[PDB]
Amino acid sequence: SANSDAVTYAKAANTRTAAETGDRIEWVKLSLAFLPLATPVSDAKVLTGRQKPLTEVAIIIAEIRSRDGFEGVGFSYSKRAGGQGIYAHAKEIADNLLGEDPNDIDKIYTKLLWAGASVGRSGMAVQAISPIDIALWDMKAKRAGLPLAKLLGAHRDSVQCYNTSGGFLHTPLDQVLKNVVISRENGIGGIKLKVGQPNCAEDIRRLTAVREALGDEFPLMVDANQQWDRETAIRMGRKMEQFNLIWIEEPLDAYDIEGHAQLAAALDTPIATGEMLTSFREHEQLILGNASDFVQPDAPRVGGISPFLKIMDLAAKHGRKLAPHFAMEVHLHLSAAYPLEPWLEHFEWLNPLFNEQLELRDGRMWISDRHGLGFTLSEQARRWTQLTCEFGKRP
Amino acid sequence: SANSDAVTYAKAANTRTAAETGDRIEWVKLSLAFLPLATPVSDAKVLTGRQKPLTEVAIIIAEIRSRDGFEGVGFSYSKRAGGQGIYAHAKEIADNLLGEDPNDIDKIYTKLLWAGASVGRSGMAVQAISPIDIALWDMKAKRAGLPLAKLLGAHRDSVQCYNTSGGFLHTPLDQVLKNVVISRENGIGGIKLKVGQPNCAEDIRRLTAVREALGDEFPLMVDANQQWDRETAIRMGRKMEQFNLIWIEEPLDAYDIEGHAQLAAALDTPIATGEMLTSFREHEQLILGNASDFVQPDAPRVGGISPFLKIMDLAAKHGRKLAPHFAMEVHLHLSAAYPLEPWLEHFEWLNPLFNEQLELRDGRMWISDRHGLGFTLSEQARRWTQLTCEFGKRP
Repeated sequence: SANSDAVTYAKAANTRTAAETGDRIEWVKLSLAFLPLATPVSDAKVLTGRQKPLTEVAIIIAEIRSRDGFEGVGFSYSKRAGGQGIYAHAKEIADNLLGEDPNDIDKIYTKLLWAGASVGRSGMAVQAISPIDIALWDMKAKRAGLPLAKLLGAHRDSVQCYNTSGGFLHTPLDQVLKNVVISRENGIGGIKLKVGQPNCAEDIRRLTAVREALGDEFPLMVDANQQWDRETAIRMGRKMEQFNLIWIEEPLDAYDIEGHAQLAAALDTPIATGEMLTSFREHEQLILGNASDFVQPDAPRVGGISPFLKIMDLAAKHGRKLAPHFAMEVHLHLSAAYPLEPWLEHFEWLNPLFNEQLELRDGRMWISDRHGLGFTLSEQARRWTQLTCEFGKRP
Repeated sequence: SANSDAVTYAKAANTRTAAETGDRIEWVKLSLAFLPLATPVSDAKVLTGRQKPLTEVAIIIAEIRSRDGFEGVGFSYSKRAGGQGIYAHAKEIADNLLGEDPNDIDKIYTKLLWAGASVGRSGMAVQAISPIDIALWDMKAKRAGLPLAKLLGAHRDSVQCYNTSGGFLHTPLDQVLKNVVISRENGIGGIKLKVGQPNCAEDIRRLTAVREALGDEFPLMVDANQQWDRETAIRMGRKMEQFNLIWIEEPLDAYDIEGHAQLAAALDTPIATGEMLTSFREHEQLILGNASDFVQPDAPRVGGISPFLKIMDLAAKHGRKLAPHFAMEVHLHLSAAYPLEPWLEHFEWLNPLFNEQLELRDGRMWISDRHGLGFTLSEQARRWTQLTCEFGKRP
């Protein structure tokens, strides 16, 4: 019998608890590095005069080590102003990590938010937590002897990949076409072209050329980087319907929810947006407002893997496709865990920071057997480091 | 430089993929056992004539072993009719697990749903997946060398616990009071009394006697098991506001969303419900309808840990508290991972199925250092097994 007329309580033998035997964070190192871009980069934001060409990328790295011998690495970044502040805040809150069980990621994330309650739950402050949150996930996956995608649970072992770095607006059409050949010969699965410049006719000229060279079937997409007004957006949308694009990205201001939704409802061509958003809450508003067919979160920008998972789940509930922005080294794993077929964005920019390179084969990027994020920091990453700080003591 | 005027693609050194190196399921064992209750149990569902007293609990167990030596165990259950069907379906779909990478839990879940697409995505069929899903989570945690709560990430090392076993309607008042003493003496943190019998006067009587014995501060809660109509629910609710109860559980039919929502908005006392729901979708309708202050999902009943997690995330997003039903062996880990302070329900019924027992101290149940669920099947569980089947070959 499993019960009686009264109530009985069992006596435990193994009096040992999870609290007293869990691992502990003992050391943390933060770094602010700058990735130089020899060829200044310009998208529509530059051509409209909203910004200056991009000449470097700030990279904020977090390295964490536990008492029991585990280590995690993660990073966030900034294109243009923002890296100094991300590093500075991370440095001001990092010591809160010491003595914490590294497996209680959300508990730690919350503690970090309270430690910096004055500066919000979105924006730069969460981007300062991103490197740490990502490093903790990297550590847990390694602890389990699994690539991050497998710790989370994968739906696919490789992801469709398209290139963005060879289609910027500072690049002459003849060179853009040369890049398409190089990219395709290397097994790329799609091409994205930057548009949204004042001269609309030119963008059409460039787009028609690319589609012409690629052929009717090869996946092709465009990105306006918020540079069109509503009138121009719909107009260009109608005109582009003919190219059979996988999507039209950021046709309007990143916070113009009704404008995006209106555009997505009027065109059969999918609408994509989200890279500029900096929190789950911001993405939620776009999603509830039916802003786009493709949701494009950026783990470093939204606060790390933890909030990115919540964003993915919400998008999935709304039947939206996922096309994460930049940081393929991290997004490869997240997109592999997405229920619906996703897209991965390629830039060769961060390659020098790591000793390993991802495998691009037949249009898809494959998940290697390496653990966690599957990357180790290179000598160059250290050479490009401008500021660093440490807490605790190396075990 | 990290870029150039054209586009460049690196070359991967390592060529092994997560696909080719991942672990593989090679053996599965399902069991149908019956846990006897020498003392017939009856709540308001029996006193109103809806059901017959409970005399046993069906337990469907799943054991999975991987090629690389990992092992996982999980289970689901049925109180009254339902166990023969859960086991029968689990037996008819289990073979699909062979050759699958055990880490891709959602991927496997989806395959199991397609294998039984004819029988739905809610109800008995997902309860047949439950043992398997739970075993896979048990395995993944063990693979990381962590208790499940730690794999998920915990917000607490122990959970407030209340007893239900000693507050049933077939128990005379004096015996209920004796159980309160026994329970409180064993370190219980709360007491729940079953109410909802035809005689509303006898329920108030018992409730007043229990509050009197416990004192004004001890956590006290009640459960009507859906036996009141809206008229009675509000009247009893007004009358019970004086007892300062932690919550009023299942005052109405489990699917009466507006009815619950109406009671929750009208009363200051929290309203709780959800134990009878059998899927994320069902819980979602109640949550979107603002049905209760406390959400009470049951992992075995909703399809396992995977759907229970999505339910938790939704409830948390809506600012609700969590109080899982039954199966403390599994819910201890899930509630530990909940962001808001939850409650754990205690029954001794399942104690004999496992070799290990949980530690109850100072009103809370503690998470042990044991990995995964932290339980191993006892010899008694084998003695109580009536049916069993196996697939594959033990590694």
